[PDB]
Amino acid sequence: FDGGSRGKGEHFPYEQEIKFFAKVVLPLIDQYFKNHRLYFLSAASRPL
Repeated sequence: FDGGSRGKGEHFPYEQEIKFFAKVVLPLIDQYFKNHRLYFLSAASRPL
């Protein structure tokens, strides 16, 4: 869609899918990694 968007195809075929991205995946990433800040930092090396 780097080429589709500047082309004739403005009626975006996958609008629901990219809305799912921009309204679920990004905020779930945000909240997941704010709750589990140091979990992925923790490696049984004494973080957490």
